[PDB]
Amino acid sequence: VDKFGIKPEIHHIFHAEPKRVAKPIAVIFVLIIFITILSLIVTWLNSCAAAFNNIPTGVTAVYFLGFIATIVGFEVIFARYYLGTSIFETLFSSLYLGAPGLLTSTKFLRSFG
Amino acid sequence: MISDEQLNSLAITFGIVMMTLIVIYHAVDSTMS
Amino acid sequence: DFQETFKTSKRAYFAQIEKYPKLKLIDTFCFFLVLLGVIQCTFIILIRDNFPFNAFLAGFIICVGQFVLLMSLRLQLCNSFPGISKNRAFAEFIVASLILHFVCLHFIN
Amino acid sequence: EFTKEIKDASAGLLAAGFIAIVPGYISRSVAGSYDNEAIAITLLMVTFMFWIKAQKTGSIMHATCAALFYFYMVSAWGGYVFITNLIPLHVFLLILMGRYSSKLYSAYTTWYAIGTVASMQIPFVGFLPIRSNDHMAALGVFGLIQIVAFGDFVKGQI
Amino acid sequence: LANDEYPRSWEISNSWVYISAICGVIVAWIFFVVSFVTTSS
Ligand SMILES: *[C@@H]1O[C@H](CO)[C@@H](O[C@@H]2O[C@H](CO)[C@@H](O[C@@H]3O[C@H](CO[C@H]4O[C@H](CO)[C@@H](O)[C@H](O)[C@@H]4O)[C@@H](O)[C@H](O[C@H]4O[C@H](CO)[C@@H](O)[C@H](O)[C@@H]4O[C@H]4O[C@H](CO)[C@@H](O)[C@H](O)[C@@H]4O[C@H]4O[C@H](CO)[C@@H](O)[C@H](O)[C@@H]4O)[C@@H]3O)[C@H](O)[C@H]2NC(C)=O)[C@H](O)[C@H]1NC(C)=O
Ligand SMILES: CCCCC/C=C\C/C=C\CCCCCCCC(=O)O[C@H](COC(=O)CCCCCCCCCCCCCCC)COP(=O)([O-])OCC[N+](C)(C)C
Ligand SMILES: CCCCC/C=C\C/C=C\CCCCCCCC(=O)O[C@H](COC(=O)CCCCCCCCCCCCCCC)COP(=O)([O-])OCC[N+](C)(C)C
Ligand SMILES: C[C@H]1CC[C@]2(OC1)O[C@H]1[C@H](O)[C@@H]3[C@H]4CC[C@@H]5C[C@H](O[C@H]6O[C@@H](CO)[C@H](O)[C@@H](O)[C@@H]6O)[C@@H](O)C[C@@]5(C)[C@@H]4CC[C@@]3(C)[C@@H]1[C@H]2C
Ligand SMILES: C[C@H]1CC[C@]2(OC1)O[C@H]1[C@H](O)[C@@H]3[C@H]4CC[C@@H]5C[C@H](O[C@H]6O[C@@H](CO)[C@H](O)[C@@H](O)[C@@H]6O)[C@@H](O)C[C@@]5(C)[C@@H]4CC[C@@]3(C)[C@@H]1[C@H]2C
Ligand SMILES: C[C@H]1CC[C@]2(OC1)O[C@H]1[C@H](O)[C@@H]3[C@H]4CC[C@@H]5C[C@H](O[C@H]6O[C@@H](CO)[C@H](O)[C@@H](O)[C@@H]6O)[C@@H](O)C[C@@]5(C)[C@@H]4CC[C@@]3(C)[C@@H]1[C@H]2C
Ligand SMILES: C[C@H]1CC[C@]2(OC1)O[C@H]1[C@H](O)[C@@H]3[C@H]4CC[C@@H]5C[C@H](O[C@H]6O[C@@H](CO)[C@H](O)[C@@H](O)[C@@H]6O)[C@@H](O)C[C@@]5(C)[C@@H]4CC[C@@]3(C)[C@@H]1[C@H]2C
Ligand SMILES: C[C@H]1CC[C@]2(OC1)O[C@H]1[C@H](O)[C@@H]3[C@H]4CC[C@@H]5C[C@H](O[C@H]6O[C@@H](CO)[C@H](O)[C@@H](O)[C@@H]6O)[C@@H](O)C[C@@]5(C)[C@@H]4CC[C@@]3(C)[C@@H]1[C@H]2C
Ligand SMILES: C[C@H]1CC[C@]2(OC1)O[C@H]1[C@H](O)[C@@H]3[C@H]4CC[C@@H]5C[C@H](O[C@H]6O[C@@H](CO)[C@H](O)[C@@H](O)[C@@H]6O)[C@@H](O)C[C@@]5(C)[C@@H]4CC[C@@]3(C)[C@@H]1[C@H]2C
Ligand SMILES: [Mn+2]
Repeated sequence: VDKFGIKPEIHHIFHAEPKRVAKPIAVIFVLIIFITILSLIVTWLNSCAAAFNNIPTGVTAVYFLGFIATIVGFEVIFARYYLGTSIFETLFSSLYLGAPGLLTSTKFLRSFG
Repeated sequence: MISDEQLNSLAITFGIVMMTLIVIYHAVDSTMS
Repeated sequence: DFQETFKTSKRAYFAQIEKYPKLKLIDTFCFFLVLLGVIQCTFIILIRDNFPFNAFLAGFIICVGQFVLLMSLRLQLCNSFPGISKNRAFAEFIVASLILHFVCLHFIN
Repeated sequence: EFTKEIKDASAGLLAAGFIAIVPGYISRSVAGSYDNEAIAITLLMVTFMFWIKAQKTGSIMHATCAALFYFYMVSAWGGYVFITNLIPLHVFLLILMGRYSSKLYSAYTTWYAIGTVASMQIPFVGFLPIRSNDHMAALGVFGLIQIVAFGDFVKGQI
Repeated sequence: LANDEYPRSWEISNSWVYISAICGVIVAWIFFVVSFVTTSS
């Protein structure tokens, strides 16, 4: 009776996509982390750990600002990589920031330390 | 183009020169220091 | 037994740390970098799931790597290595930290 | 460079002359041989060089360079696992001989952290550095070197 | 499925805890660098 009649239907059976945690518990843990970071910053400031005493002045100041800009800058670049920016644009912005940023940072560290 | 025997001679000459010059360098480094 | 040793160690630490502010800074940072880690582990245990495993690994490895880099910085600041000054240890720490940040941002997708 | 790190520059020149024309390496790097080893044997050596410079100086920068070229080798060839097992063993041996120092902590911890987080980005490797046996030595030595380090500080009191 | 066809990290509620940690760490690191260079021993 094979080779001749009609064959029954077949339907694929798909697997299960992973379950995701309910949003309130994740929100609670994000609040925990935010409180922890606020704790860290206030702990630093309350103690004399960070006292902002050796602030550069004069010409060294601008070098300081260049060092700060290079540091924040790279971070910003990475954030934009996290948002969707390509890897080639990331490497090009990294080179453009890293040449003069490296010069300014080396000069700051060589003149203030 | 270059032949096969010619490339063999060239490789052997490069090797011999390199070994002779590393021996001379070692003799000058060991003797003068 | 060990009580006297622990008390002497506490006096020594409180001395050193209030004689050098930077070692305080580092210490504080490291402690909280432990806290965060603990928190993340707590979450993974409580929800009893590891759906995005790369995200957990990134969030955990960033903390442990920042901790170990801060510890290397502290070792080089308390007693410097022969051919490496304190400025060069600080700059090496900055470079390594930036590289770790980039890799952990790529990991989490 | 590696042999200059071992003995001196004359020995390094001898080693370079040897490895330039030795047949054991030429067998798999002849013009036309376009296999994974054509580059791997290079990266390997470079990695080792940096690691040596990282182990005896204590530099964080040299450990970072070693980790970056270790990532290059992981991305280029499957025998990277050799390095993943050789660098810990070294450290482990230095612990048993009584030769622990802060430079060892710096170098090995920096290398392990950066190279491990970076070697998981190759989709063919993936989560193997944390779930496989040929990667469990390194992680083990990453824990031991903590217990030693802390313990060393305690030894300073008593 | 390609690599850029999966859901992004900010869309899975589970990853929210792990992004926050990383984000907080980076901000703290920036502050630490500044506070390190502007303090005197
Ligand atoms: C490496 O290469 C090798 C060789 O090339 C690859 O090996 C091949 O792998 C195939 C699977 O991908 C495999 O094919 C399967 O074989 C199964 C076993 O068959 C044997 O046993 C049965 C008795 O159980 C005999 O009848 C049969 O003749 C064989 O001797 C079968 O069970 C599979 O059949 C199912 O799938 C085909 C098509 O996918 C359907 O036509 C068939 O009707 C079955 O469909 C059921 O299951 C699917 C899900 O699998 C459902 O979607 C579907 O709706 C059906 O579900 C109903 O039935 C199930 C019970 O089966 C029930 O639980 C459910 O509730 C529903 O009622 C299939 O034929 C090859 O044999 C194998 N070849 C060799 C030589 O080994 C290997 O994959 C490669 N590796 C890789 C790629 O990584
Ligand atoms: C202070 C300096 C800071 C910079 C540090 C620089 C490097 C850090 C060192 C190692 C980091 C490793 C992780 C980065 C991987 C980037 C690849 C990438 O980019 O592939 C990605 C994705 O494919 C992959 O994952 C596959 C893995 C790729 C394997 C690596 C290729 C082998 C090449 C080896 C090196 C060759 C040397 C050059 C040739 C001589 C494409 O991204 P996308 O274009 O879709 O952008 C979108 C950005 N989303 C995704 C975040 C939104
Ligand atoms: C950094 C250190 C690097 C050390 C060196 C590295 C590698 C070299 C070692 C071995 C390579 C062996 C190559 C074999 C040659 C195969 C082709 C062949 O056999 O050419 C030969 C010819 O040759 C020659 O007359 C060349 C004579 C002198 C050449 C000029 C000096 C070379 C300078 C090199 C750099 C130049 C750049 C200057 C920038 C400052 C066959 O010509 P043909 O009959 O096919 O031409 C077609 C027929 N016409 C002639 C009518 C067109
Ligand atoms: C690098 C570190 C620092 C930066 C950061 O941490 C890691 O990484 C950031 C991400 O970029 C996150 C944003 C992603 C985009 C997302 C858009 C949503 O809205 C869209 O929703 C679509 C469908 O619903 C509509 O089609 C659209 O039109 C509509 O814009 C919005 O609700 C939330 C938002 C903005 C995410 C917030 C948190 C961010 C900024 C994260 C930061 C904390
Ligand atoms: C002193 C401070 C000054 C402010 C700042 O720090 C230093 O420096 C700013 C930068 O200029 C950033 C912007 C870059 C351009 C970027 C284009 C995006 O478009 C994307 O939208 C995604 C979906 O949301 C798509 O997936 C992607 O493909 C698509 O590229 C847009 O959304 C966000 C935007 C404007 C960045 C926001 C963060 C900014 C303002 C940064 C601040 C933190
Ligand atoms: C500084 C670096 C750059 C320069 C270089 O590396 C070191 O050093 C060069 C050498 O000088 C090599 C030549 C040697 C002479 C040899 C003669 C053959 O000449 C044929 O043609 C007629 C000629 O009278 C006859 O018939 C026969 O002698 C013969 O058949 C010719 O085939 C090959 C040739 C020219 C070599 C080629 C490679 C060279 C240029 C080498 C370069 C790679
Ligand atoms: C500071 C420098 C300056 C001086 C120099 O270095 C030091 O000192 C010279 C040597 O005299 C070298 C020659 C030795 C003889 C050797 C014969 C080979 O010919 C056949 O020898 C048979 C034997 O068994 C094989 O069976 C065959 O296979 C093989 O072809 C030939 O290939 C290479 C050749 C000529 C060497 C080349 C380099 C020389 C000239 C060297 C100079 C560059
Ligand atoms: C102290 C040591 C010893 C104990 C241990 O390490 C630390 O701690 C264990 C964890 O519990 C780990 C598992 C969690 C679940 C996780 C699911 C992943 O699945 C992903 O698979 C991708 C395909 O590439 C998909 O794309 C993604 O969607 C999908 O999430 C899988 O890859 C890895 C796996 C199984 C973890 C690794 C092994 C375990 C058991 C670890 C041990 C080795
Ligand atoms: C102390 C440090 C650590 C904490 C942190 O830095 C400072 O500050 C955190 C913020 O709290 C950020 C979260 C805000 C809530 C936000 C909800 C979004 O979901 C949207 O989704 C859209 C599509 O449906 C819907 O339209 C919208 O309504 C819906 O809100 C989600 O994308 C991103 C998420 C979870 C942010 C992640 C990064 C966090 C934790 C940031 C860290 C970097
Ligand atoms: Mn092969």
